[PDB]
Amino acid sequence: MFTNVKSTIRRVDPEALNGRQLLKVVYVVLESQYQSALSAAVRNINRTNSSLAIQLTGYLIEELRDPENYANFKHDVSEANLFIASLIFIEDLADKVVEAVTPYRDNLDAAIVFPSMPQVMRLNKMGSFSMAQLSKSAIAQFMKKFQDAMLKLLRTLPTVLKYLPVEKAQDARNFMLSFQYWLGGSQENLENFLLMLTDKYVYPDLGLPDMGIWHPLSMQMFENVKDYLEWYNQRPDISEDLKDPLAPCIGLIMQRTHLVTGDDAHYVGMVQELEAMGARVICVFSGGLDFSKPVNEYFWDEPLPIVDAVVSLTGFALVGRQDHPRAIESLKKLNRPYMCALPLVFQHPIQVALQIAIPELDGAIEPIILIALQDRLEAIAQRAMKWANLRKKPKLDKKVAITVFSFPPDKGNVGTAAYLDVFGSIYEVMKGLQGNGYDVQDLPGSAKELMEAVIHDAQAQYNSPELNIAHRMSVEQYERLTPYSVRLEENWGKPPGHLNSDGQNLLIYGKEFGNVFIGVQPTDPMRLLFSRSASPHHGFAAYYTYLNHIWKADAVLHFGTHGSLEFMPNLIGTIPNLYYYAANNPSWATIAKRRGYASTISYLTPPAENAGLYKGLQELNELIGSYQTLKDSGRGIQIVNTIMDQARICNLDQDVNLPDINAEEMDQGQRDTIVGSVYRKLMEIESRLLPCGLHVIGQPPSAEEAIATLVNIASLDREDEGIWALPTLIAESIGRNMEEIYRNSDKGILADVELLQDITLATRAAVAALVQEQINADGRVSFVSKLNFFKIGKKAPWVKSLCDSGYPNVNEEKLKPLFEYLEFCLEQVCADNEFGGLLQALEGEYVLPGPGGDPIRNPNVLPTGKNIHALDPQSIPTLAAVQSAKVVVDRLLERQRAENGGNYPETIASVLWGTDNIKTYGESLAQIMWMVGAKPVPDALGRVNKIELVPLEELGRPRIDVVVNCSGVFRDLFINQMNLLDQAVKLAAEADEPLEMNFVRKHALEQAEEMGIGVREAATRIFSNASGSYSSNVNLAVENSSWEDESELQEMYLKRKSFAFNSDNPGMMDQNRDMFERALKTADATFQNLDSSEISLTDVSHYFDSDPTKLISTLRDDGKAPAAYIADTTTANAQVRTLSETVRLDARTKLLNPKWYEGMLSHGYEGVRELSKRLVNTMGWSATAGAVDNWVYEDANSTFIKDEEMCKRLMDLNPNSFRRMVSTLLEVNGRGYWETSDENLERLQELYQEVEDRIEGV
Repeated sequence: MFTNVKSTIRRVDPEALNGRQLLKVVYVVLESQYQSALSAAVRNINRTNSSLAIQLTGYLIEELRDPENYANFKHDVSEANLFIASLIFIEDLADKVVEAVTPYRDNLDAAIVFPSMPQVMRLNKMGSFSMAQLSKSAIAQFMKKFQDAMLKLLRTLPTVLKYLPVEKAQDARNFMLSFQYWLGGSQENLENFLLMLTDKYVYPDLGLPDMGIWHPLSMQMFENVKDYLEWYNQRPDISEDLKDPLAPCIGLIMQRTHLVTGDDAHYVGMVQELEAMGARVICVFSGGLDFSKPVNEYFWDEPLPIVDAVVSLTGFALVGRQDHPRAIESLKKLNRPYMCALPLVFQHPIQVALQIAIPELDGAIEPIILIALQDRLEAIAQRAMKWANLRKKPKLDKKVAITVFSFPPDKGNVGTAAYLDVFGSIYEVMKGLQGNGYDVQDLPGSAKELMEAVIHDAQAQYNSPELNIAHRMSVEQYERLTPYSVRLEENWGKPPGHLNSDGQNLLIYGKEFGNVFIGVQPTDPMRLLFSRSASPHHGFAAYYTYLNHIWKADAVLHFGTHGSLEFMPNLIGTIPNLYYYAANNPSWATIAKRRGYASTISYLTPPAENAGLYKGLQELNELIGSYQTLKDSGRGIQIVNTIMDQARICNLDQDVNLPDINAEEMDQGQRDTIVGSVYRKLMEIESRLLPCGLHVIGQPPSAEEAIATLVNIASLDREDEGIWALPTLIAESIGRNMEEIYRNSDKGILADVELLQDITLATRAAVAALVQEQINADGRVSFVSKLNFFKIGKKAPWVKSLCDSGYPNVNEEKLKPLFEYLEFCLEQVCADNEFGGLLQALEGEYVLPGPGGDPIRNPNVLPTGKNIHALDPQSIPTLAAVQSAKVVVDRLLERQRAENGGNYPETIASVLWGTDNIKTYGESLAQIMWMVGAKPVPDALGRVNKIELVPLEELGRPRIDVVVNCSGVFRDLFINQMNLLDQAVKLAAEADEPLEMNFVRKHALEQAEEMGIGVREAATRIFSNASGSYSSNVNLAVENSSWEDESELQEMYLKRKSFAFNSDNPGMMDQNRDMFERALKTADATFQNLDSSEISLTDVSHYFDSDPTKLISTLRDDGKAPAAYIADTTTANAQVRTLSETVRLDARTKLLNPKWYEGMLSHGYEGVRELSKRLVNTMGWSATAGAVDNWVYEDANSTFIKDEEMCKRLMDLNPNSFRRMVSTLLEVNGRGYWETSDENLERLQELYQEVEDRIEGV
């Protein structure tokens, strides 16, 4: 009394309730300090707060003995919103308090009991959270047995959050906050305590530092690191291991909002998990959108990073308009692994797609692949820790697993156009690692010797090829270290199964070379299955079990040669998952990043050469050469017959109209045109720029090897760099337009076919002159393009070349910035960063991010060795892409009309890929918008999120109906654009326009009647796979020859690609095969966009897998197969070729091109793999389209089988890939796609039997 101020008042009421809501609070307590603090808080809210007033009644527990006080207590409890109890340790009264409150536990918005006897504690209720949902017994028995007790229970609550759902966790966090306020005991602590409980559990429908450091267990935010670390080390609740500066430290980035809000549950649990694993945590926040500020201020201290890795939990970019250049600058200075987890993960398909894109431009790694927090929190924590372990662990101790897919290469699996010498690359990597201070033992003498170590007798010289066995896993070891193994059993029986098995154990295939391990994963018809839970075989798990738990890899390196786990509907583990992915493949790289926890260092594809002319095609060019001389002679007639006879022998009659009319019977005009047509088709072949070989990682191209790439870079207008194509500038100089020269060349007007070839040669010469000068300056000058040649009365060597080519008066002001750009590109093509990129990932550093794409169309794809990203899926299509889409559509329709009575088609069936739409900023996507006469509409910021019909006035022709077959990859990246596409089709169907100007409405009306639905539901045209599915599986079927008739292929297409996107209900993608078949039934044409010359029709299986050409012929009433087109925008001269034209162009520039196949076979074993790929993909095209001329299979047999020298070379080089070549030819004959001599078939059936023996035994 004399030493502690007690109060006589037990009850506080507002003096005037006014308009305000009344909160009723009852308290039972022992401390007169907590009584008086609570009263003063209630008093202060009443006198100020203008929408809330509080009533407070309580008794010091001793007073509840009186029946006078207890009867009032019960009544007050009955009417009360909030019950509060603290330090209740009396048998008799505790029970009275339980009896009083127990009835109203439903009533009470919340009941908060602080350290008391266990009976009272069980009253605790705050939404979902009670004492039932705890480390329950841990505190329950300690509670039975001060300032300590309050702290013990407070330190527990963060540990509990992970085992709860997010809603039930935040209730637990609200309890924890309310406990922190109480221990505080300040009048403003207890004010906020009441205003918090009132705002979240009583009246939710009422009111309510720029950056710094936060910890759940600190009441105040830290404005500097010293203060924070000072506090961290004074923490008694943590091990000494955390305070040690050598401890792993992990930086978290979050938004202030969530701290201000108190909606921070998942952040608390993230902090708790990392600290539970012995990681020191620095959580930074910002009210702004520039998070580079807290990063630059709080993750440093001459100054050094004090963070081992960073996990962003904001869902945003680092900076911001969003600023990726400054974000990258900040993340590169720091030089640590930058990880990202969207808020959406904790807290629908359009949202995750729009958001996950943005951190990827910052070089984010995604420890969450796309019920309690535990699995997500453990995932981020473990994966963040293993990135730090890479940082800490010394080089000589670090273990690096390198995994290889499909060796020996037999079943296509699902090969990308990787253009990789896999063992060439591993060997270089391994040398790099040894020569850098990693512990590599027994490094082989060459790549061949390395392949030999891993695959015994790969070439079947002395024994059958036999994969090396690095370990034999017993069932005992598998089942113990593979807890999820039991789940696999459904599809593969008990371990070990029939794959990677010796019957007793599971086989891990690979070879240890010290701290580097080369492991191969080469992949049940001996077991009858009944379900749809497609799981990986025991062997496939066993491999990942070995790497993670037995050999204990610190990191794993993959190659993007095949689609493994990322395309299947946490076998990876927690260790860093590194990928060498081709720069030219951002879409698959994106899938790996999102489905595979991939960090994706980019590599360059072999420097492309012009495909050139050979044998018959070269003879034809020589004849055409003489034509101008033999005209001036006067004998310019009999040559045109020789030219036509040779064209016909080259099978170019299928590509140019070659009538059976002797040259005598033509005029000079329509003889020139015959020649001109043939010429531009040979120049199409000659000039096709493509890789003729494989890349070895860390082996870049010579300045000379780069000229052909530099030529095609020089041959595009670039508005965004203020530079024109060299061809453009050459034409302008002779008062011409390249658009006209290209169009007159497509017609075959010889003068312009020659002028095009002349401008090409001048362009090739001028770029070659820049490279030579750069070479024979040999470092002496910075940039030969910046040199001031006018000042010494000289012409630049490329202005000279132009003059010698016959083109003076080329605008030299416009040549200056162009040739400055070309030299900068040459530097990036020739840069050597790929292996450096890997060293940085393994040193636990930040790999520079950059754009995947086409290096020719977007040179920013260079240099390689970066962590490649797609792009913001709201940044496409651009105005340039929309404008460029109209030209291709006008050209497609022009050609469909010309070959069908002058009549527009009513429906075009099109495929949409992510890859080409990344590379072109939405060209093929904008082609489909323009078909129905829609345009994308970008908002002020420049996000394409809206779409509108264009008037028929603007369209110049009827709206064409469309069936849009979106790849699973397109859906995963660009579902936002599928949403726009569906909107546009349905606007079209609804448009008050005549049916003959609007084929979308025409079909929809007819279909609405037939099906008994509205015009809008009937105009369903946008399809893909079911969620988390990919391809029609027609690729698998062709690659495994596991099909009898074409109808099997057609069926699985109709089963798998009939999932309809709906803009009116996007979260639903319901199968709708009825609508699918009805739309396809109306299709007059099929259409795809060529990604690139290196990812063309024969280079991959994905194009034929999605081809509906024959399927349509089945579905139509007339049975009429549709015209099939392939757009090619890869050069400034966009062609819309037929499918058959493109397949021929491929066969002539690749499979049957000696430059191509000699180029590939110069790498040996892996060369043969490239040859069989094209033959197999060519077969697919026979099965889906029958677009393969018989001569392609004849010439293939002629070149590789009938030539006995080549035939022996291939079978010795690579028996597995050769058996595949021999299989394919027999199959295409056996299925009616290839007619050939009985001799030819006997030679094959014998060779098949030969190599069968080499690979299998006899």
